[PDB]
Amino acid sequence: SELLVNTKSGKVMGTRVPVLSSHISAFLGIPFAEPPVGNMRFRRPEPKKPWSGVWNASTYPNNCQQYVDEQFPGFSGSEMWNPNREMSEDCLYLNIWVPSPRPKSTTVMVWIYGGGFYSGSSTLDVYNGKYLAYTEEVVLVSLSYRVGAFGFLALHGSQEAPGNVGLLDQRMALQWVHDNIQFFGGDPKTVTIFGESAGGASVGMHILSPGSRDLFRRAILQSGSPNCPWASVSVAEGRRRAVELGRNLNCNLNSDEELIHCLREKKPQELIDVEWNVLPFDSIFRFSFVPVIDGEFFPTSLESMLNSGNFKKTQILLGVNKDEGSFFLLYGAPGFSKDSESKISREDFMSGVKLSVPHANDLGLDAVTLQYTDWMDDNNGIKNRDGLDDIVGDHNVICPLMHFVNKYTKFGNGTYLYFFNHRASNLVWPEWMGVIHGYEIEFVFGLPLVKELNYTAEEEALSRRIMHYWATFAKTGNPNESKWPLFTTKEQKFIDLNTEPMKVHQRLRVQMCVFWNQFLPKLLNAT
Amino acid sequence: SELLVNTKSGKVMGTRVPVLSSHISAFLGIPFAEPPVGNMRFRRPEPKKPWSGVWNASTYPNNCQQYVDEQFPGFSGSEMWNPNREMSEDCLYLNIWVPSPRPKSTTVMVWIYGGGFYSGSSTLDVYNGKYLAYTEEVVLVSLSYRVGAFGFLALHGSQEAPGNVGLLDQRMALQWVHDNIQFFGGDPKTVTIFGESAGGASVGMHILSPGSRDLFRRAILQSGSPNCPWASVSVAEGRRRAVELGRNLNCNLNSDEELIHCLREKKPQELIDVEWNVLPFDSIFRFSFVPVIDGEFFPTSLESMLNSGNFKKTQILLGVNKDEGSFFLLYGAPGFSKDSESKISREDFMSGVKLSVPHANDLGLDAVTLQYTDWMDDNNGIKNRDGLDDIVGDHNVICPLMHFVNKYTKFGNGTYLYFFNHRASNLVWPEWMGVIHGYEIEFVFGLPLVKELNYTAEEEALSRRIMHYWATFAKTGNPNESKWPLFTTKEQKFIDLNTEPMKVHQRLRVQMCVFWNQFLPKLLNAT
Ligand SMILES: *[C@]([C])(=O)O[C][C][N+]([C])([C])[C]
Ligand SMILES: *[C@]([C])(=O)O[C][C][N+]([C])([C])[C]
Repeated sequence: SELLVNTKSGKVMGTRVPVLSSHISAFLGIPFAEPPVGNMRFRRPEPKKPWSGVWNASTYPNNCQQYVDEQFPGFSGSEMWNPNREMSEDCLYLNIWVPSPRPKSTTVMVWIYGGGFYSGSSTLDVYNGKYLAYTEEVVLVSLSYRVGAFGFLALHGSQEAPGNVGLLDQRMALQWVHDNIQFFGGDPKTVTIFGESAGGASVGMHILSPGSRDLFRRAILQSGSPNCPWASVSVAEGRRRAVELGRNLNCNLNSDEELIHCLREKKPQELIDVEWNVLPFDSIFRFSFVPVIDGEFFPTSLESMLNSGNFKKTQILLGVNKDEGSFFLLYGAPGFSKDSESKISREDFMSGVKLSVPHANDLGLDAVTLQYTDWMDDNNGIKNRDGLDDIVGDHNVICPLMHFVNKYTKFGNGTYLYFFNHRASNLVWPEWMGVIHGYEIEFVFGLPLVKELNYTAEEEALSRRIMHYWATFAKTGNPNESKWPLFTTKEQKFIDLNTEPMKVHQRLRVQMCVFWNQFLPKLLNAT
Repeated sequence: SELLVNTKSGKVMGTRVPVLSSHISAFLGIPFAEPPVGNMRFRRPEPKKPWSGVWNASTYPNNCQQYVDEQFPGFSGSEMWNPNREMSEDCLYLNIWVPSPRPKSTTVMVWIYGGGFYSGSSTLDVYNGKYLAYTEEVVLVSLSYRVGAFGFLALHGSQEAPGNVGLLDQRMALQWVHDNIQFFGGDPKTVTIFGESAGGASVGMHILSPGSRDLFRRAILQSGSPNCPWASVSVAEGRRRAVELGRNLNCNLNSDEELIHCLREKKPQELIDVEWNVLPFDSIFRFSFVPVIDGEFFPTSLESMLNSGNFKKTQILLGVNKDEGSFFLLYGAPGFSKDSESKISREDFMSGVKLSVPHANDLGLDAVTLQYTDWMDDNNGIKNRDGLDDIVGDHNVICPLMHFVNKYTKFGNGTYLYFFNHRASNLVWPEWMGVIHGYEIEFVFGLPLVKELNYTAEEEALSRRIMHYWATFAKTGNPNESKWPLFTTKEQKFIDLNTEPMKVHQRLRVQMCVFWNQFLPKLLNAT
């Protein structure tokens, strides 16, 4: 049967889902690891002991324990990102959408969800891979990984909580995809892993980590790169926060064993409740438990790896949205509110920059302010708001990504860069927030095709183009069958991705990125 | 006789000069100090022992010994600034142009010439005060002062070469004007001292130095302020350069006395020949012998004086030209030539910034470059040239002046600010040089009125407006009888001064000046 599939783990029974006046198969909730519960919490993922009998993959799996957002209870704009299933430590499962008739060998697209590494669900509605599968004839897999303490608590040195385990959960699902995707119609020699934010960052880490490079062919990174400042921590830092979390739970802190054991008796939500109390700064766009540069998953500093070509050479397609920071200002900067134009006074501006660049000394915060301030109109609220928006985004997404793209390209085999700048017509977030972080996702997965969603004709157009660019890149290493230029260090071309006739530009935010990538760090090192 | 005048020093016999189809009196070469020759070299000025008999002031006096510019022999554009009279250590003389009929009590305008303190002549043709005298009915005095080692060599502590003696020569002429200008038709209670560059800097120093404040009423500062980085040196620095000059002349350097004595046997040109060998840096816009912050002429650091209101409160009219730096790049930066468009490569750009900000460490030169570079078009030669032009000017003239104007205004009684941006139609300097340093002078003195000079009708217009603004400011403390706004720290208004209908703007180069006046020094202090 088109829904019964055999895999090296056991048989799996999917279900067929209807899609745009048609249908496809969906094998949802196939497990790829032993449930990381009990004494296995914090431990590296374990392969799923095979099973016998048909595994019933007719419905979405639980979501990993995580911080649920209640900032705007009921507001769809934010709840659309909250776990829509029971959360459980038993969440390591993958979902596959397969065109019907089942292909014999098509390109595979594996989606790694975002969420600052503290959250994420492969079950969100915007991550519904059927329109892409259907529309582009690709096998869409979306995996899940442990987030939060559960996936990133790092007591480097113990094997009980080595850290990066949430990155190994992804590898592991990449492995299950390598080994079994052939029985679903997918070609394991043509899987493109793609992700947004912590997911696009994950993608780039699999591109760097030796033990993952072989499990996929191409990569698409959306609004994130392995080198984003919020993407990783030193082992010492990860240890500090690990201990600190212990303190907030009154754990014996005399040893990693007593520590890990205490943290394992704790119910999930107890860890979640104090999760944010461990950051070392009053900051915006920093999450507590993130990958640690351990010397195992990552051999040395991501930067020396970037510098020495020590990474998987292949083709990559990446980009950023216009207003990446708005979302984080709205949530943790004073002066911003969901319901006002959030015009910002210098007093609140000056506070926003301090939160955005937590590690800067005063001369540093002075350099940022000098660069992002219109001294000829310094008390404009609109300008202070937008200026703060560019600081949060340039510093945390746009510039670290530009650094990666320029370093990778030196050794890669084809880089394609976009700048997404389209505000969905039906966005329920305030206009001041612009083209928000995470809002390209819905175009990439084809929601603009389902009319009951109220997108506009041209937006439908744009979706289809984006799904084609993405699918067509997955299959061939090139987005084009109107050419989206190849990005080269010399010319630096990239393209806009909005409902207008595309246009090519060069040097995405150079002025600013020279500041953040070259000047600032030099400044902060001198002082 | 209209040409015979009595003064407390002796009688003086002028001559009448023809002016625009009319005439006026001119008393040229009246001495105000004992000739600073022989053992008096480097010494403070001595009052002119009175004389008996008519002193014959019918012709211009010698010019002070100084470095003559031979960079472009015969090129008028540069020779127009060279001494046009025999140079001599006997040069302390003043010149007075008086309307005919001799007024009983008109406003007095005393011109202090510029020249980096290393040069200057009160006899240049552009400093010809008859059109202003005639046209505006003001008594125009133009004084002279010792420049170079002769006027600024400072061996602080000896009374034989105290330094600042060239500033005392000016004071002294201000004194002779105070005491005698009444016998020429001038009102000694309404003298406006005005100067350009080292002269506008001098003006502001008389505004600060306690012993000069009383000798004048109002001040006009053109392209210079007391706080310009090239305008003064510490006593230690002045001593260093004093000694160093001695080294270049093989003077016994065992003591100030042996040193001063050696320097006094030296013929004038021997001091001039090695004058430039003493700067402590490879730099552009730095001169060797300049006023020293001695604790006598200047009580404390010009900056604490600026900060504490310790200065003459009155009305001041000041401003800068659009392209102040071009002239110094042309002469000491590689890549610039008088006969080419001087497009500049980054390699030469990067060398120009090093020369422009000699005291900056690397992080400093990195901050300047980041600010003055168009990263989206970094290999443009036009942009690198102009960018270097703005660096030289912003750093050396425009921003220190903006600092003074903002500090003074806090305690002053009326500040008027202009931005001169008109390139004379008949300028013989390359277009790339723009509105050059020193090129407002000719409009201020009314040369555009003499038709045999080929200026355009609208330029004639502009001259007359400028002479009126200047004269009308001198007489009343206000440029207006189309209003030139008063500059306030709050609004910061200023006006353009060109042949188009004037316009008011605010915040002259704020972006940049916050960089130079606030950020840079903070940066260079941290590192
Ligand atoms: C990145 C940092 O993982 O952020 C994702 C943001 N979100 C779409 C609002 C959840
Ligand atoms: C200032 C520094 O005194 O410069 C005057 C420049 N000049 C008009 C070219 C002689």
